[PDB]
Amino acid sequence: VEGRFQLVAPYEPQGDQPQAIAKLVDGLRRGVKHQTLLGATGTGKTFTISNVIAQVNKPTLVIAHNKTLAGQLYSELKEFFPHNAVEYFVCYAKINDEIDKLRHSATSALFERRDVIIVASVSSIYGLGSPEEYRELVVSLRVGMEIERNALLRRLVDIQYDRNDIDFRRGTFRVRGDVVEIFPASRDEHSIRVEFFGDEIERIREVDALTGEVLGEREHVAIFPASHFVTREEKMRLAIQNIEQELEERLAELRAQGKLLEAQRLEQRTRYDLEMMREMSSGIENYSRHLALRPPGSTPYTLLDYFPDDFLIIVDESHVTLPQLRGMYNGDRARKQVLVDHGFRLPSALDNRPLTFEEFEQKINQIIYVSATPGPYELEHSPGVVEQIIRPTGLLDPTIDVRPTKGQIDDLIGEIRERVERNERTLVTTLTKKMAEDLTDYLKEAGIKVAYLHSEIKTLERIEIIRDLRLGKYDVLVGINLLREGLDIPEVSLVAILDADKEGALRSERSLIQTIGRAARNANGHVIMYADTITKSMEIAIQETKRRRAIQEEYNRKHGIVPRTVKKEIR
DNA sequence: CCATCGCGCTACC
DNA sequence: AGCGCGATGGAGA
Ligand SMILES: [Cl-]
Ligand SMILES: [Cl-]
Repeated sequence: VEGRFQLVAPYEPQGDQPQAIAKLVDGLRRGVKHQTLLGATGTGKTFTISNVIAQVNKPTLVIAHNKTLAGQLYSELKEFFPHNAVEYFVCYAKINDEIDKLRHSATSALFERRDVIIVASVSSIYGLGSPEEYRELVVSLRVGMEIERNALLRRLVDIQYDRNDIDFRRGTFRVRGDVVEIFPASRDEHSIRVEFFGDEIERIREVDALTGEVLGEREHVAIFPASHFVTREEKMRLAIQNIEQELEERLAELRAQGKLLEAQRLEQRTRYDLEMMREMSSGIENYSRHLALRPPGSTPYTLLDYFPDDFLIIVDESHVTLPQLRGMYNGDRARKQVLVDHGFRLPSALDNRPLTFEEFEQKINQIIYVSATPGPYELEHSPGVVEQIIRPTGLLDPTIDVRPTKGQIDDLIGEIRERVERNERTLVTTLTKKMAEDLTDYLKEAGIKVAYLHSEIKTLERIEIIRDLRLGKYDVLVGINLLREGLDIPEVSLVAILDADKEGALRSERSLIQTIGRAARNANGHVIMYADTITKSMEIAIQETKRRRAIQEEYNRKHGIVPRTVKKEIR
């Protein structure tokens, strides 16, 4: 590889992926800042993007709008680039430990090699100190280097590695006479064995700690700090002093106001935190601004800042991701402020925050937004769109009937019964938790095996219910707004949309396309809208569905593609 | 106004 | 593992 991406896949680009790839790549090479990939559900957008990443060879940040999508994209990208550094940067016993490790693998990789793709959630790009410091404080070790064992040990301690001769673990180092064995914070199962002859480095080896294999000799190795908030001792002392002076003034302020409970609470928690500013703390991010000695109101350091300046950003499901990004500042600021009011945190804790949307914009080099339904921001900043409509599988956008509200529930049930005999599944979407609840009984009353999906349901149980649906424990799934982007269930032939004309965010153009899209994974995919009116949003959804289907049907007969329902392994 | 998300605190265990 | 709190998309009083 040598710092270049190698896209590995069992197939090549198909349908209209080639032109999509070509346009985006061209756009990047001409210095176009914002671009948008208008890719229909099931056109392999991640593969399209991977080809794009592979050709331009920039360090890439992939931003998902939740952990589930981040996880999937991470595992997909790992398969696509098995010889490159695909990393995973999400927020927070051993599950916590694994996340800390993966975060460290991600940041250190940005300073080890160019061929790096990091998948992060939009909420998880924080919790970091200066990248300049992170790099500057590396312990760089070379063979031949004049250095004492005890001095190397001291330098490792200063960057937060613990001596631990008994345990064999991440973020520690072992000592046996002349051999020091370092486990980087970024590795669970790999260590660096450093061998001294007198006060000189005779040999450096990479070791597989699980298998015990010695993997090779190194002339040079780089050990990165075991925390992202490490600073030099002088800077650290001054941080401590600033924190102490701030605490004094706020404690006096709170007491002057007769908020003695709050003052007590603040003093107690802060002192406790300061206790471990000698010993090792948790929640240290709250002091980030003082630790960096930076001005009040300063933009925080983020994952974006660890990337080089010529990096690439991919925003997955951009229409949801960007508004989530936009609203985080005000949301976080308001929660933190009440914590400051009740004396849980110092006022400087407000500087431990997400970026404003404007700050995010300042940090962009080049960006590609990815959505089947791009938001207005994406369209306004991108010069038109790179459209991608033809599926390598041949599958077509579904057919749509509009049917009236009268006896709709009886109509739906009969329609569903036909699917069960065809061994096919159905998805239904109502407006409210109430109606969904009623409807799910109606169906249980009529003997239909059905499950109900709503916000109260939890990740692990959601997963279970999707799985059971695919397995055939259920034939129908009912929900409100969770039968949407991300949902990939090829056994679904029917998507029912109740109150399809009852306008709002739930029945917007954008939402209709997304919900319709759940029918685009089956060769017999069909959508029924239960409405007495054809609304404008409805009008546009149906027309766009029709337009795509027509183009795809022509394409399919020009090239002799047979729409095949993608068999997808059940996990 | 509704469904849904994610975040720290507290009342739990 | 559960509270209250403010986000969000888009029409509504
Ligand atoms: Cl010793
Ligand atoms: Cl534009």
